[PDB]
Amino acid sequence: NKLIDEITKSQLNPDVPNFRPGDTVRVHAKVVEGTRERIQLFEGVVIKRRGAGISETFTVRKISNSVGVERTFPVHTPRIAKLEVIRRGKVRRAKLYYLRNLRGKAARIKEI
Amino acid sequence: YRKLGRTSSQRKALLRDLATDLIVFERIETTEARAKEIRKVVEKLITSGKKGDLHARRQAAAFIRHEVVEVVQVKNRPVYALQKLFDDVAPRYAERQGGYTRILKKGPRRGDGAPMVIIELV
Amino acid sequence: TKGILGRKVGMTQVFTENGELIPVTVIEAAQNVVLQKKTVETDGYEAVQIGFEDKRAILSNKPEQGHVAKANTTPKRFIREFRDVNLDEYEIGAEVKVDVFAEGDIIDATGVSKGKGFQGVIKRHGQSRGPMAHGSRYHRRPGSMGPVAPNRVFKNKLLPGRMGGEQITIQNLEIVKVDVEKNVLLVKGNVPGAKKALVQIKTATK
Amino acid sequence: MIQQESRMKVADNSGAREVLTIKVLGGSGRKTANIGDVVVCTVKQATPGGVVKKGEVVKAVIVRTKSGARRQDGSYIKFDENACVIIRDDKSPRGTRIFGPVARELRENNFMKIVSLAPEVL
Amino acid sequence: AVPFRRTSKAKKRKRRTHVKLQLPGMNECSNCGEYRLSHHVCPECGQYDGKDV
RNA sequence: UUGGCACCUCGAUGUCGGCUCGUCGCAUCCUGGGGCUGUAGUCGGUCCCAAGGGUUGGGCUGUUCGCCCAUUAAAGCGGCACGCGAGCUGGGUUCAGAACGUCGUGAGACAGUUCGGUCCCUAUCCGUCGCGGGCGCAGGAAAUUUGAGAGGAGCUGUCCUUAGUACGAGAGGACCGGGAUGGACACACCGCUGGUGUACCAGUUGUUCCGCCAGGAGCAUCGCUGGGUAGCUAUGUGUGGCAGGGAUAAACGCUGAAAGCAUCUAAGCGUGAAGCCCCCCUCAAGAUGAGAUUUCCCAUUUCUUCGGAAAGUAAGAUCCCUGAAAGAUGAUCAGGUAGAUAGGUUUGGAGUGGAAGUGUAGCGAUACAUGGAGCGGACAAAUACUAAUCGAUCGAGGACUUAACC
Ligand SMILES: [Mg+2]
Ligand SMILES: [Mg+2]
Ligand SMILES: [Mg+2]
Ligand SMILES: [Mg+2]
Ligand SMILES: [Mg+2]
Ligand SMILES: [Mg+2]
Ligand SMILES: [Mg+2]
Ligand SMILES: [Mg+2]
Ligand SMILES: [Mg+2]
Ligand SMILES: [Mg+2]
Ligand SMILES: [Mg+2]
Ligand SMILES: [Mg+2]
Ligand SMILES: [Mg+2]
Ligand SMILES: [Mg+2]
Ligand SMILES: [Mg+2]
Ligand SMILES: [Mg+2]
Ligand SMILES: [Mg+2]
Ligand SMILES: [Mg+2]
Ligand SMILES: [Mg+2]
Ligand SMILES: [Mg+2]
Ligand SMILES: [Mg+2]
Ligand SMILES: [Mg+2]
Ligand SMILES: [Mg+2]
Ligand SMILES: [Mg+2]
Ligand SMILES: [Mg+2]
Ligand SMILES: [Zn+2]
Repeated sequence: NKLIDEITKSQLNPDVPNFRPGDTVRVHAKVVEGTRERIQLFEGVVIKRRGAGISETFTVRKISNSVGVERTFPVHTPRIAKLEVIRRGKVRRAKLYYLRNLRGKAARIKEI
Repeated sequence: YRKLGRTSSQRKALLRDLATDLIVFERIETTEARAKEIRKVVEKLITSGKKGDLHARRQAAAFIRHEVVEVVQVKNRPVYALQKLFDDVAPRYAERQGGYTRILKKGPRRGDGAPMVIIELV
Repeated sequence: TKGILGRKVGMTQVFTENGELIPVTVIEAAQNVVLQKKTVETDGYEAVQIGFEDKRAILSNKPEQGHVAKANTTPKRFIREFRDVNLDEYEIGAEVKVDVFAEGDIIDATGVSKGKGFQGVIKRHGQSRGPMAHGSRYHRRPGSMGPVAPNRVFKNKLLPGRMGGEQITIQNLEIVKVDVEKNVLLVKGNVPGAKKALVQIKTATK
Repeated sequence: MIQQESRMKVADNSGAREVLTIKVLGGSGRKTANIGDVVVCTVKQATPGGVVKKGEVVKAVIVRTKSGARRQDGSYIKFDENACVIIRDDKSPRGTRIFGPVARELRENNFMKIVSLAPEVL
Repeated sequence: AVPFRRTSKAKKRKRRTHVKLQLPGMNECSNCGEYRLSHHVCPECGQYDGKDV
């Protein structure tokens, strides 16, 4: 819808870099811990990127302390200080759901 | 889109059969529901024809039936429905943006009262 | 109490200054005009009659044209009355702009819910299925029509029938943003109806 | 999204290896428990020589679920498996150590001792 | 399951008040001079009343 | 309830438990209000008013019941053919088989047990839920409406504060008021999270075909597998039961005699419940009591002694046609060239994930480049290219009486 595009255009974060599913990204996520605002690094592989415009979300998967953790973000959230692409993965599909069943070595993405 | 009292594979077969018939004969009589589905499929084949390149020829080839329209005589070689679509039909609609077909309402069929139409290229 | 008529454009989301992410419905409300004021002297109640979207002449008739001629405006797609309004506000032929509302204003959205056609008791009334296995031949059925004694079925035995297309009022929606040049209200959450549905936005009765 | 009969890995140092959810607390007909909710559960598998023994009925807080949690910012968190920590009536763990990551929702509900012992709070 | 009483002639006839055909939507053509369905081709002339074929 | 009687039913009134769907009573389980207390407080006990809403999930057993586990504000008791089998189940009971204990000489039988064992029916009428057609509503129309009347909704926890205050020797620990946040339930919606997505994209096996290669097609559950648009969706999201007002119940009073006192009552004033009536949401003028407002069309022709009749029209509507936001069909709504109604076309978008062809590297499987490529149902915007041509049909002319202006 063209009118919804115009209304939301302002909320689009232009700082967002080009990343694809398969990329390793370091999300600098703002965290309100009690009173003061902290920065908590969440680094993992981009498993999924879905939706359009201000509704677009991506999901980052990492293995923390031998447990898979998936973090889903709005792309244009202002609660992400910085998103940096650490390495470009070589994958063959848009959704890396197969990674949910694989543990280390088997879950390695080749770098480009 | 219409399900024409047919399963998915039956419906694709029907659409391919009628699409080819309309490209080969240029004017066919069928039921209204079938004609209203055929116009969509035939106008997309003619679009591929207008595009003309090998990629579009092969997209059309995946849909059009391997039927012989005629034998021309140069030796005598056959002309296939796909060749007619790309060498005869497509070019005649070079300057016409869309609307390659028209549906004329005919009247109900005796045995089942089905509303019959003429669908024709033009 | 203020009111306006708009079309539901669709849903999206907006980030608040806080940083929170809220779903919004975009209501486009261009071409609202005041057509007629009803008084206790004339009609027996106070109401302002607002005409919403402009309509091609050939789609109108002479009765309609005469009614909007009194307000020096073109035929209107939708005409609705608002009661509980202050008639001192509103002049006949005056435009009613979305700036009658401000961010934080609590409103009641009224519209016609999406049509679902003929629907069974499971979808229409949220009744329970019978078992799907263990020999059951009862699955998506309405349950007993009632006891034996009153040789008949009582009057609110819920049964299959046409489901949606009813007037619905969602109460206490916050207005998130008001864009005058676009004639757009952003309302937190959802309002009844398909896209392009008429939505009546008025100040919350509560 | 944990219900009666849902089994959970115990993410702590107490004897319990696996628990079976007996009851979601806080409501007459409350079906489901999420991260930070307390459940009554029975211990199905124990570590030999542990404090908490098999067959014991205990209270546990859910610290991660496959059904994750939505946050107000519009972000979500989901884990690979459902784990809980066995607690006293005061929200302290029976164990001394907590294993694996733990959801920030715990800090909000006031399970401060668990949040402190956890290696990572996501 | 089964009719409790036979249906009277009156009741049967009332039920059939709506079981009837409508007249076809037709009109006289100019070129033909005979009746035709609207939005159909006229066979008497042998084409669409307006658009020649 | 256990019974008594044998009045309806033996040309059949299906009988236990469960499921589904409830509805009613109040002798009230919870929540609301209150009196007494052997009521300090916190808890309770008991009685009165109160039926608005609410009143859990498991283990065992065919069970009902009951015991138990874990919750809950609470896990109420009853009626409706011990509600509900032309709605379901069929474990039990109440058929033919078989066996045990037991009784019987026996055939067989049971204050008993055990394993197994056909649940039919296309809805005529009323009833119930939806949806059309007709006529009515003293002219014919198009909108906007009032609300007689009806339906819906009605539940409740915990925490913080007041306050460690009142109360109490301590232990413990409030009322009233203010705030936050839940459970269950309901309505709406798909932006989010997910589901589905059989004319979307990709990978892949076997075999057949397109003459062969390459590239494709068929069939194998959509062959299988990984994704997925629109739409439909809950487990997802938004919102609701807010706060009131009026009159009352039990109860508490004020003034106050009868009855120099006393007395809430007789006259007369007030307080006072989740209940009643409003308020909130929805339907609603066939409300034949057929309402109201705004606007449109006007008083035509020929007959009928007479009343009236019929026959062209007005405003307007319909047929027919293109359709979807609507839909079983009707209907509804968007359109019909006074044109974006649908299809096509052109640009996009989601989605998929890198087409074919060609080239390069490799012995080859393959890789890389050209190039976020190619494809791309249903989504968006433009565009009159195709089809919505041309027609026809229906539809007022307004009764009388009286009053008031005039
Ligand atoms: Mg197949
Ligand atoms: Mg619908
Ligand atoms: Mg159920
Ligand atoms: Mg079945
Ligand atoms: Mg009766
Ligand atoms: Mg006798
Ligand atoms: Mg009989
Ligand atoms: Mg009582
Ligand atoms: Mg019974
Ligand atoms: Mg039964
Ligand atoms: Mg029965
Ligand atoms: Mg013997
Ligand atoms: Mg047996
Ligand atoms: Mg039936
Ligand atoms: Mg019938
Ligand atoms: Mg009535
Ligand atoms: Mg969704
Ligand atoms: Mg989706
Ligand atoms: Mg093959
Ligand atoms: Mg080959
Ligand atoms: Mg075969
Ligand atoms: Mg006194
Ligand atoms: Mg009062
Ligand atoms: Mg309440
Ligand atoms: Mg359009
Ligand atoms: Zn003709």
